[PDB]
Amino acid sequence: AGQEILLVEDNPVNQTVIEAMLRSLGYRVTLVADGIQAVRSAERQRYDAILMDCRLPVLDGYSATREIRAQENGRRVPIIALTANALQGDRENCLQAGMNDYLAKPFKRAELQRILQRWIGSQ
Ligand SMILES: [Ca+2]
Repeated sequence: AGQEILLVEDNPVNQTVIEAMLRSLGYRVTLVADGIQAVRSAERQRYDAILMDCRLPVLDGYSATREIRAQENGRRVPIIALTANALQGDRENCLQAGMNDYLAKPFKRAELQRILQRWIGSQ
């Protein structure tokens, strides 16, 4: 049970931690580890929200997000960027792709809770 979150995160410990935080807030989680599978996973299912890590192994968050936004169900799904480098490049790249919001790493469980409730708490 719970709204379905697509988590796009390549680092193993962040996968562990963020998937656990999401499940601790009642969410279902689908984990992908790069931009390309994020694009596929978003075109094959309607998520309630997508958490897009900015820096990924092969296809980064900017390009992945532009691809999802060009899908007819992807035009409108909330996409929240995860950034460790807002002022070291991500505001000049990832964050311009058509995000609803962003979360700065390292982030608290409460901060994750508050950004998701903002975007999908009313629906
Ligand atoms: Ca990363």
